[PDB]
Amino acid sequence: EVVLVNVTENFNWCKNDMVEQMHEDICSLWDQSLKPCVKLTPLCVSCNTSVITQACPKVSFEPIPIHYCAPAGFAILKCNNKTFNGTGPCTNVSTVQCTHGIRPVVSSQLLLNGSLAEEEVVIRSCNFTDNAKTIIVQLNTSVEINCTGAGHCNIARAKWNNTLKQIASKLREQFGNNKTIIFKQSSGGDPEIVTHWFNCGGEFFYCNSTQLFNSTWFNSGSDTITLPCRIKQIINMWCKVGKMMYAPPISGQIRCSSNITGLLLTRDGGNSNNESEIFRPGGGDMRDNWRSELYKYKVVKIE
Amino acid sequence: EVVLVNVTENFNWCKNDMVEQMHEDICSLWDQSLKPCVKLTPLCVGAGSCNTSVITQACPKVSFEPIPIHYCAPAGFAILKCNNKTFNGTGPCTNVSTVQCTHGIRPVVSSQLLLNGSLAEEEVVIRSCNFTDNAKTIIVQLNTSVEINCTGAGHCNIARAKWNNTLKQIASKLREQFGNNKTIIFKQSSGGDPEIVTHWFNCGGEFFYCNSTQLFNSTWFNSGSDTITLPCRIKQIINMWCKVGKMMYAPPISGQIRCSSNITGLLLTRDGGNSNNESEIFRPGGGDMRDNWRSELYKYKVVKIE
Amino acid sequence: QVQLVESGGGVVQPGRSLRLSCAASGFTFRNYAMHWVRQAPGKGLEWVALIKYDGRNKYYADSVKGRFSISRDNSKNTLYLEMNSLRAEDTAVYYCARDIGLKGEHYDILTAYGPDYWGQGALVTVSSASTKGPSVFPLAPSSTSGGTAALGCLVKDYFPEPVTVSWNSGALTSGVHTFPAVLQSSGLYSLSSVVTVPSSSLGTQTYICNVNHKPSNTKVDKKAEPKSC
Amino acid sequence: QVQLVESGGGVVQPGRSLRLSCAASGFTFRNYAMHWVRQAPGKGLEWVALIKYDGRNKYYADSVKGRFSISRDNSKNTLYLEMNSLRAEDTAVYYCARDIGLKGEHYDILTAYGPDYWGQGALVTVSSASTKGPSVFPLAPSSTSGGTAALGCLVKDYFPEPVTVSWNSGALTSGVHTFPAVLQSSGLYSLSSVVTVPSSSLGTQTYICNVNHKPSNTKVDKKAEPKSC
Amino acid sequence: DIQMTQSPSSLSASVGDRVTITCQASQDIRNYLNWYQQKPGKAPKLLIYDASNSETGVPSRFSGSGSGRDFTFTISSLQPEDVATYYCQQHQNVPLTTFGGGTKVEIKRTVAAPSVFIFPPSDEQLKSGTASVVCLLNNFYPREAKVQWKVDNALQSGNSQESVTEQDSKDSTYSLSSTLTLSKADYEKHKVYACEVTHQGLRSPVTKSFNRGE
Amino acid sequence: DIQMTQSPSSLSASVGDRVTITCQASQDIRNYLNWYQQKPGKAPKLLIYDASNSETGVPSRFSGSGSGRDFTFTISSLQPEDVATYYCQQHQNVPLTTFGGGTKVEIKRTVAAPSVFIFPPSDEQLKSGTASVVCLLNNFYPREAKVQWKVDNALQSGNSQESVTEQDSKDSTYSLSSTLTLSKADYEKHKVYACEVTHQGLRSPVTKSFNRGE
Ligand SMILES: *[C@@H]1O[C@H](CO)[C@@H](O)[C@H](O)[C@H]1NC(C)=O
Ligand SMILES: *[C@@H]1O[C@H](CO)[C@@H](O)[C@H](O)[C@H]1NC(C)=O
Ligand SMILES: *[C@@H]1O[C@H](CO)[C@@H](O)[C@H](O)[C@H]1NC(C)=O
Ligand SMILES: *[C@@H]1O[C@H](CO)[C@@H](O)[C@H](O)[C@H]1NC(C)=O
Ligand SMILES: *[C@@H]1O[C@H](CO)[C@@H](O)[C@H](O)[C@H]1NC(C)=O
Ligand SMILES: *[C@@H]1O[C@H](CO)[C@@H](O)[C@H](O)[C@H]1NC(C)=O
Ligand SMILES: *[C@@H]1O[C@H](CO)[C@@H](O)[C@H](O)[C@H]1NC(C)=O
Ligand SMILES: *[C@@H]1O[C@H](CO)[C@@H](O)[C@H](O)[C@H]1NC(C)=O
Ligand SMILES: *[C@@H]1O[C@H](CO)[C@@H](O)[C@H](O)[C@H]1NC(C)=O
Ligand SMILES: *[C@@H]1O[C@H](CO)[C@@H](O)[C@H](O)[C@H]1NC(C)=O
Ligand SMILES: *[C@@H]1O[C@H](CO)[C@@H](O)[C@H](O)[C@H]1NC(C)=O
Ligand SMILES: *[C@@H]1O[C@H](CO)[C@@H](O)[C@H](O)[C@H]1NC(C)=O
Ligand SMILES: *[C@@H]1O[C@H](CO)[C@@H](O)[C@H](O)[C@H]1NC(C)=O
Ligand SMILES: *[C@@H]1O[C@H](CO)[C@@H](O)[C@H](O)[C@H]1NC(C)=O
Ligand SMILES: *[C@@H]1O[C@H](CO)[C@@H](O)[C@H](O)[C@H]1NC(C)=O
Ligand SMILES: *[C@@H]1O[C@H](CO)[C@@H](O)[C@H](O)[C@H]1NC(C)=O
Ligand SMILES: *[C@@H]1O[C@H](CO)[C@@H](O)[C@H](O)[C@H]1NC(C)=O
Ligand SMILES: *[C@@H]1O[C@H](CO)[C@@H](O)[C@H](O)[C@H]1NC(C)=O
Ligand SMILES: *[C@@H]1O[C@H](CO)[C@@H](O)[C@H](O)[C@H]1NC(C)=O
Ligand SMILES: *[C@@H]1O[C@H](CO)[C@@H](O)[C@H](O)[C@H]1NC(C)=O
Ligand SMILES: *[C@@H]1O[C@H](CO)[C@@H](O)[C@H](O)[C@H]1NC(C)=O
Ligand SMILES: *[C@@H]1O[C@H](CO)[C@@H](O)[C@H](O)[C@H]1NC(C)=O
Ligand SMILES: *[C@@H]1O[C@H](CO)[C@@H](O)[C@H](O)[C@H]1NC(C)=O
Ligand SMILES: *[C@@H]1O[C@H](CO)[C@@H](O)[C@H](O)[C@H]1NC(C)=O
Ligand SMILES: *[C@@H]1O[C@H](CO)[C@@H](O)[C@H](O)[C@H]1NC(C)=O
Ligand SMILES: *[C@@H]1O[C@H](CO)[C@@H](O)[C@H](O)[C@H]1NC(C)=O
Ligand SMILES: *[C@@H]1O[C@H](CO)[C@@H](O)[C@H](O)[C@H]1NC(C)=O
Ligand SMILES: *[C@@H]1O[C@H](CO)[C@@H](O)[C@H](O)[C@H]1NC(C)=O
Repeated sequence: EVVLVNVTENFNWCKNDMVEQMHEDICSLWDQSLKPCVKLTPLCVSCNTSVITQACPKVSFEPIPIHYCAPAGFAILKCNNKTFNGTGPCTNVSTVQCTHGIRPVVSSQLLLNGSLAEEEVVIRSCNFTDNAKTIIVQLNTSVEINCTGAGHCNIARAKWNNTLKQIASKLREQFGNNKTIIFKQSSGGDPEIVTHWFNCGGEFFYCNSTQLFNSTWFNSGSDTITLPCRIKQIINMWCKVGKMMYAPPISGQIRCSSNITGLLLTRDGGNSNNESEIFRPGGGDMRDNWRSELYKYKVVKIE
Repeated sequence: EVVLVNVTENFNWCKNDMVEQMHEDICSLWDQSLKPCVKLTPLCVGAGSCNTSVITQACPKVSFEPIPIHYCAPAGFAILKCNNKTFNGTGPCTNVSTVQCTHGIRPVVSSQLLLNGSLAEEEVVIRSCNFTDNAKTIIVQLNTSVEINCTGAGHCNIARAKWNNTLKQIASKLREQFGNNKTIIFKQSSGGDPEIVTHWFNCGGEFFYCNSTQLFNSTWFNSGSDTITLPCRIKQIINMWCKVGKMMYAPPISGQIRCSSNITGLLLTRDGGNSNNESEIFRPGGGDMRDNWRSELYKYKVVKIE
Repeated sequence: QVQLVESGGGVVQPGRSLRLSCAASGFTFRNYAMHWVRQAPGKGLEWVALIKYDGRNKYYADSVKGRFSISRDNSKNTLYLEMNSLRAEDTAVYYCARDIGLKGEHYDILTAYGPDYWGQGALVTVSSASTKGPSVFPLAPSSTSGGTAALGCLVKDYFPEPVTVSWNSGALTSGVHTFPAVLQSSGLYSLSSVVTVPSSSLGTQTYICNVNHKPSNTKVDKKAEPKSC
Repeated sequence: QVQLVESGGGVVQPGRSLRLSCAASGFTFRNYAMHWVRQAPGKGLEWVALIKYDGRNKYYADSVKGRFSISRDNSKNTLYLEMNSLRAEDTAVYYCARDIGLKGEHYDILTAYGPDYWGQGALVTVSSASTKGPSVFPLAPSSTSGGTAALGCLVKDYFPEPVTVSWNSGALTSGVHTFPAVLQSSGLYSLSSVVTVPSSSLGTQTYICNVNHKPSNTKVDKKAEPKSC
Repeated sequence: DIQMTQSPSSLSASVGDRVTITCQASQDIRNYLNWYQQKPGKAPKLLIYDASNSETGVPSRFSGSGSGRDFTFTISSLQPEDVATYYCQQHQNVPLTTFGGGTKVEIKRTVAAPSVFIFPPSDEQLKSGTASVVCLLNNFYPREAKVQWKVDNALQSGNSQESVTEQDSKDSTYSLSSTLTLSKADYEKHKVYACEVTHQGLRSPVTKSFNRGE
Repeated sequence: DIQMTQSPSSLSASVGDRVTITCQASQDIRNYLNWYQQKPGKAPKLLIYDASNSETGVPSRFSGSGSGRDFTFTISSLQPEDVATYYCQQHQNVPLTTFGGGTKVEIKRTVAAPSVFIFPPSDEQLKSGTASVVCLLNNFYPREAKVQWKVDNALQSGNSQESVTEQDSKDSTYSLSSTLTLSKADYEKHKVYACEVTHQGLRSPVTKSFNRGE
């Protein structure tokens, strides 16, 4: 809205109350969406005519964007530095009344329907030296992932392999330029944090993401990876504001399958400091999710 | 010789080069000695008629006696002598003499007991280069000598009464240095080479090793025979004979020199650590001859004659 | 080094409340569901409570619904279980266990998958009695006395359980027989502990009775030795 | 606390000289005669030199007369032994010992009465070779695996002797088997060290290989852990 | 809320044999069933998870099978230390449940004689006021054993408590302990304290006596 | 300069037995003779001084006797940890002398089987270039034991070194170690590495194998 000139402010995303608020409040919300097309097919008996008909009736439910708006008498400071790291002073700053359009999506391991990084791949951590702190990866190119209710998700293996390389490299760039980067399945735990767990409005997918995190990098099958899924409903995870409970759309109703724009890795510490580093799919902590999108905002008083 | 008036000097016997010199050089040296006596007996003839008397000379036995050695101040120097009858070695003496030569010292190698030495003038004196260092040897100097009779047969005799009393005096002067209400304990040597575990001493050429366990076996202020007899072993030690240059000096032969002398001092060593509560423990020490020499040279210091 | 250490055992009088803890280590605690299981002295295993990883969803047995409270601080890697209105029937050993993850079992999605690692237990006794220290007495050998001889200790008059006995600081195991405690008429416990050794070494060896009644900070050490002067 | 600590061990090439020391403590040093005794690796005990208390009289074996020098500073409670023209046959362990005093059970005045306390020894190797650090490798367990399992370390390629190995900082002794070093064809030594533990604790316990080649200021610590991911 | 049944409640079986325990659920639970093994005193252990899966580290001889409402834990070759209580658990639902008390397996071995000992009251204890006389029956089988007390040949009653270990893991032999508690006043009285034991593999009652001297 | 003789040079003896060692001096040395005991690795210890005197702390079972040229060290009842080498020393003269090598006493016990283990080369070592495969024979008796190496069933020679501990002080059992050293080049080649051991109390050769597929 109004770009501050020459002015620099201090950001600290790991101490940002937007994240906490946005996380306590905020539900998903779906609206009906019509995506009409036309089919015009030839009519041959002498191919004189042609019958144009409209026919993409299917009504689907689509996620509604939520914006966090600065309260009365306050504003939001926005970093425009395309490769900002969260903490520190931004030399290029804007002032907006509202954050961008966030489509809340509960999930672990993979960040869905999110904001791609503008320049190159970005990795972030509240503290890289603390192996417990979750690492947030933000691709600059989204990887399409097709999930059917039948119980499986598809991912172009070529696209994934390449996405891994980019991640591995930006990690090799954070933990010693000549380190071997290893991706391994989750070390174990509750289903939500061991599988690629995510919502499709009401229904929850648990996906065997073991094939996504099973490779070694810089160590001198099919054309499409298919993930096994279980699909369970979770009413207790439904939106509950006061007395009202909000029942999300029914099934074939909402379109499962989205775009991967981020990951949630966790680093293996201890006796892992020498020949190589090991990263496993993490998350299960939704605050990390919200930070993935709110790193570049901070709320202040309008002086 | 010439007593300095009103002048005071600084003494430090634990840094006194006389001791070192006197110790490196200096041998014993014995000279023949005639100690003649005359006997006179009456000549009784009949009854009451003891008119005459017969004077006759006796006591032929020739013995060898130790020759006194004096340390004499070099050319252009002199010796300062403390006259303070109870001096402690270190410090300023307010009464001083100037002599050309030290007194007559009769060198006698020994441990535990100091023989043929100088008795203290007033009361019993104890000395140490540092009383707080249990390692530093304590030098006791009696004011009354205890006769000790040693025969070649292999034993030494000491009047127990005289010893017991000598112990008391020592114990008391120690009780006076380590807390006036401490129990003083005398115990045998803790162990070591024979020379430092026995009352070891020379009798010219021959060396006595004596079981002085009966002399140091008592507790004091904790509220047999008339003569103590010490067992002795007598060994020769040529390597301890005087060797000045090419010449070796063979000391007198045996019945030649008269073994047995006068105890005038002791060499005690204090047991430290844990024994710092109600009682203190002292054991016969020495074996370090420099301590012996200090026992006699505490009151001397060599200086330039200005 | 997957370890689960319970702490907060002891006594508590009928009606009062107690809170036990479980110091978990050697595995990302904030990723596993945790179980509380109790075992009446001498009886079977009874599942008490469960809590999912994030600490939200909790699940209780009907035998506790409304009296017990399971919780967790994924920041102190500790699991908690506070118990209110303790009856005489709650007197039991309390284990905490880690729920198996979601092993690649081909799997379906269940609430729990069952415990794998358990803690070493924590004894809780609901009694209106007071604690007491153990009096340790020797049992000495005798004079066939040309083969093997048996000795030991006698831990008598204490409360409550337990009293872990060892020998020579743990440097002697084979032959040891620590008996189950007996409940006397004085409401106080008592147990014995014996061992077998070669009587050809009843004069050149030392044996030590290492009692440890922790609930009363007691740690006695007694010596076993033959008599006759 | 009668202690005699030798120091100054190490290497020295044939022809050179070396001087060893013995920090004595816990007994009036200036009162006892001191002994030097050596022991060819694997062979018997050979008395080398003696020195009386005052430091005067010294006594040597015919196997050293004119090459070795015994001495002492009764002020630093230290005993010394300088050795010149070291041959390949002088390669041995060198002990210092305190001569028994003159106990009452003796009755004659001898030159020496024999050693009572010895030092823990100091290794001296007469070699024209150079020292080298040990490379430490693990020996991990396996998968009956329902009883007891054995693990350990491998200390390989070093020089000279010795390399004192311990476990868990000394908190594990029973079961340990540190083998004698083997002389390879590369003139470098190598030894192994194993231990037996319950395979019912190969997942809840930590073991540490504490190597210490002091002659080269090496102090490695390696972890023993089962494989399969 | 699912009811679990195990069979048998208890069973004796010689070492080397094959022990079979059956689990039977009130309703279909697919293959969601775990088998646990609790030795005496120690804490439970996971042996089989989800019907037929061996934990890692778990000995090679333990197996599981079944699905639906019928399951089966099985030791191929019993070993001396396999003596414990075995529970089966279902997780098709909360609350989790088992057969309360599970199945206690115990070893049958060759009748072994009870090495009997007797320890008189410690001096340190004659002071406190109460005198406790002990009696040991070491490493014996079977568990059945009559212990009796005698003072100057006078059988005692009521004032005696006994305590017996659970079956040994190495040699499968029980060990018993009987204590006679009397005040220091009833102790000085009598001179000859005795202990008469009767065990199957003991052709005739053994005894162990003494007195307040030597 | 006095020559000392000891007998025997070495001797095996069961625990509990009485061991007698004789010392014999070339010339009369009165009673000036000390007995020393050197365990494996550790530093010598004084047991008896001046023929027949027990040091303080020295166990009650060690004694000495004799005078002149004939002496006798004696353990009344051998114990497991008494296994060491024993020297006698004379101090009637300098230089001091003993019987070089003294008397090595070793325990005879019940034949025990060698629990055999096998450890493949550590990954950390496949890097350095040289692969060392180990083989353990733990707590066994007697010391005699043939160890063999096999790769894909191909007996090796020359490239093997072994090292065996001295007799244990607790259970009187030796432990052996055999290492097979080959370069990383000769390692990748073969798949099945084996270790065949033969011990008296081992009715038939035991083996332990594996492969580079863990
Ligand atoms: C911002 O920085 C530029 C370049 O350094 C400077 O010339 C300018 O004065 C600053 N801002 C404004 C508003 O001019
Ligand atoms: C962007 O971010 C980087 C790294 O955090 C920072 O060093 C730099 O100053 C920023 N650049 C801009 C364009 O503000
Ligand atoms: C962000 O940038 C600042 C400097 O602009 C730097 O100090 C800080 O380390 C960076 N943070 C991260 C997480 O890299
Ligand atoms: C601020 O952001 C703009 C794009 O929004 C871009 O030109 C640059 O990163 C920044 N400009 C300044 C003031 O440097
Ligand atoms: C995305 O970022 C990576 C650096 O991580 C870069 O190599 C790649 O070219 C970028 N792709 C696009 C299209 O921006
Ligand atoms: C991050 O964590 C490490 C280890 O816990 C700590 O030493 C470091 O100070 C932390 N870094 C910051 C910036 O707080
Ligand atoms: C998913 O479906 C889309 C059509 O919308 C297709 O273009 C894409 O290739 C599929 N994604 C993958 C990776 O299979
Ligand atoms: C990417 O994946 C392919 C398989 O589809 C693999 O063969 C190749 O090594 C990978 N290439 C990269 C990015 O290194
Ligand atoms: C995991 O990765 C390995 C090595 O890249 C490969 O051989 C295998 O196909 C994968 N296996 C699993 C469990 O997905
Ligand atoms: C070091 O970096 C290179 C990439 O330049 C990588 O291929 C190599 O494997 C690394 N070194 C090793 C062997 O770990
Ligand atoms: C992601 O976005 C697409 C298109 O906006 C939507 O159809 C889909 O439902 C979203 N996926 C999830 C998991 O919300
Ligand atoms: C992924 O993003 C692109 C561009 O927004 C869109 O065309 C595609 O349908 C998305 N995939 C899904 C499943 O939302
Ligand atoms: C691995 O560990 C060492 C310390 O042992 C460390 O200094 C370094 O980062 C690594 N070593 C190498 C070869 O880089
Ligand atoms: C020396 O000292 C004494 C006593 O202090 C003093 O009276 C006197 O005047 C001084 N000098 C002389 C020799 O008179
Ligand atoms: C001699 O010295 C002592 C101290 O040891 C001192 O007290 C005394 O006063 C001195 N004698 C005289 C008469 O000055
Ligand atoms: C010894 O006596 C002197 C007097 O000559 C006195 O000044 C000093 O305090 C005493 N010194 C010691 C250490 O006893
Ligand atoms: C000096 O010594 C003499 C005794 O020899 C005597 O006059 C008195 O002790 C001292 N004189 C002084 C200065 O009082
Ligand atoms: C010697 O001095 C002491 C005081 O230590 C005293 O008791 C004793 O009577 C004195 N003897 C003579 C005769 O001076
Ligand atoms: C005296 O002894 C104490 C105790 O050892 C020591 O600390 C002090 O330095 C000594 N004083 C002198 C001057 O030597
Ligand atoms: C020492 O000799 C004298 C005679 O000179 C004698 O009177 C004394 O009794 C002897 N020693 C003792 C005290 O027995
Ligand atoms: C002196 O010695 C006698 C024994 O000869 C002893 O009984 C007495 O107590 C001692 N008396 C003194 C001087 O305290
Ligand atoms: C010390 O004296 C006592 C009598 O008081 C005597 O029995 C004993 O023999 C003496 N002690 C020693 C070590 O000889
Ligand atoms: C003084 O001496 C007595 C012995 O008569 C001793 O027992 C006591 O401890 C001492 N008194 C004190 C404590 O000063
Ligand atoms: C001590 O002095 C006397 C008399 O001068 C002498 O006869 C005797 O030989 C001396 N004793 C010793 C041991 O030197
Ligand atoms: C011992 O002392 C006195 C001098 O006080 C002397 O007359 C006597 O002859 C001496 N005896 C010996 C053995 O020197
Ligand atoms: C110091 O006094 C205590 C108390 O009487 C005593 O037990 C201890 O033995 C004494 N210290 C020494 C070293 O004798
Ligand atoms: C998921 O399935 C793969 C094979 O598709 C299997 O290797 C892996 O064990 C499973 N992972 C999990 C965590 O269920
Ligand atoms: C000397 O004799 C005493 C008394 O018989 C005895 O206690 C001691 O052993 C002997 N002393 C020494 C150090 O030989």
